[PDB]
Amino acid sequence: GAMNSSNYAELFNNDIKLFVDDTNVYRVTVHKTFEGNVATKAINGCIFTLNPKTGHLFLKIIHTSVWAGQKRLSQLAKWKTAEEVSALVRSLPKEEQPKQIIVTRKAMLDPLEVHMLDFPNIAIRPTELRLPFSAAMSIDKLSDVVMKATEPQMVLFNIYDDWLDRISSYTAFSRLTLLLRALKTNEESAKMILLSDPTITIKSYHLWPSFTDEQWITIESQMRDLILTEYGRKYNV
Amino acid sequence: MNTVPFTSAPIEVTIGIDQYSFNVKENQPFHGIKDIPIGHVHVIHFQHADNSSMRYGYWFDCRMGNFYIQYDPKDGLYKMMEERDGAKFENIVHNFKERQMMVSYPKIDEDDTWYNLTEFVQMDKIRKIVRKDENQFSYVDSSMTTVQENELSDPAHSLNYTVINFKSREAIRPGHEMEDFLDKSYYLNTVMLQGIFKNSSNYFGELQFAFLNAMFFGNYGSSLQWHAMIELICSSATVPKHMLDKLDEILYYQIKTLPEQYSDILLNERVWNICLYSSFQKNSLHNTEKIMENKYPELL
Ligand SMILES: Cc1ccc2c(c1)NC(=O)[C@]2(O)C(F)(F)F
Ligand SMILES: Cc1ccc2c(c1)NC(=O)[C@]2(O)C(F)(F)F
Repeated sequence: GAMNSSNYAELFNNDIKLFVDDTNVYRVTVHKTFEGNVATKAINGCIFTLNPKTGHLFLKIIHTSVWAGQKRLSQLAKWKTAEEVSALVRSLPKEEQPKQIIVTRKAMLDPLEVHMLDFPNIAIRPTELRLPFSAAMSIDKLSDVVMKATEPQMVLFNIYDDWLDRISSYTAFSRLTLLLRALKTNEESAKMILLSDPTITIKSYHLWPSFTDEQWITIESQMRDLILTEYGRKYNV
Repeated sequence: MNTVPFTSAPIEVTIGIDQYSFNVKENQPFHGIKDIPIGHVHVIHFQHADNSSMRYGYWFDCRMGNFYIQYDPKDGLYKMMEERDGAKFENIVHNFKERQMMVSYPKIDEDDTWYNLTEFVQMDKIRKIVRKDENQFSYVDSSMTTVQENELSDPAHSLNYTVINFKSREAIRPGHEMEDFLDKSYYLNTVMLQGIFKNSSNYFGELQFAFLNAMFFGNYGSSLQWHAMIELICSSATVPKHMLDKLDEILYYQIKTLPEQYSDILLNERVWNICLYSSFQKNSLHNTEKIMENKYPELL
């Protein structure tokens, strides 16, 4: 059934599983027309498909041409997501295919179930966790490849960089969710924390800076402060 | 006009014949039901006074044979039997009709209710849903499960309704996943009508039979089947116009007949609200929508 705080550590066992987040698939800017009506302009988006145990991220870039001439785009976007996830699964060797796919939004259940009818043994699950994957486009290198794309494209990343050399997947996911929650609550402040010190750089093959163990502790504390703050600045506490 | 005699009535029981019913007391001199209209299927059904658990009954058509009811004290129920010796059976029925020991099928002449609930129901199709080939009549009870419920356990005692499943490979063409799931016309018209049922008459017959088993026996799997067959039509953007008009009549008479006090368990809120107010056919069931709104506005 649904994934929640009670069955947290299942994410880090040895059964292959993927999270799928669709919140950045259909992205628009809203603007006024010369007549003073409102219109939208689509911009490129992405499906965020993540193995939480290994950090492998399958970033399927959704180019705005996929929406041309289509109606009911928010509904289409869920089905397009499920189509692309199903295509990804079929593209993997059998021993790499997931045993479970966890969707971050319940509205993805039926589209994904229908696209995966050929795979009756792959469980499609919702979750009660409020995961911050919508903030993936606040990671500069991910936003850059999405915005530069001129055609549909899949790009593979490891969202944990080399962290698993030193920490567990449980700790790695904890750090990722903390960083993304911070970026979601106050992007400018979070990015300042991450980059303020110019002596700590992002390797060309990495997404995040090359912090030492000690520096990650400071960073993580700064993010936990930011989130508690904004939670005051928001609710006045 | 045909007759279903009773050997005796040794246990107190409520007897139904189609939409009618009456109480028979323990050892009352009751010898059956006369004046049964020829041309329709019928159902004779039973609820014992001591154990309202298990409603049970028999679908039959008097054109197919001479049927009588005999109480079996070993199996503890009223059983339908067939007599192929015609001379012997008529001698008894007459003998009983003379002594006035039978209730008359009490059809009002104005009244087309039973025809309207069984218009497309045929014994031959009933006998394919309820498999017991040695008999010309079909037993159904409250507890019998459907082939689909068994997939999700005795197969001989099952209701073999046509399986409908909206999230199944049969319902969804590869490459039309979104199209086929949001508009079920393919599944209705090609898979089910052209492929399985052959025509809409057979589809409506199974739908009507499922409703009647849900209403008369409280058979839960039959209720599921009835709602699935409604939803499959209402969720299709492309439906023959004659089918929509007939479905409106079918459902109108079903809703009209439903006991007011059973609406809570026999009507699925989600399906009816979806069908009447959201589906492609939301504006195509005028008679059904009007009776539902005036009789069961709570459900909506
Ligand atoms: C699994 C797990 C437990 C506890 C936490 C995380 C992840 N991430 C966090 O920042 C934290 O909230 C905290 F504050 F305790 F560190
Ligand atoms: C009405 C009625 C009652 C009972 C019977 C028939 C018809 N036909 C039968 O063979 C019999 O079972 C029997 F044995 F008693 F004659």
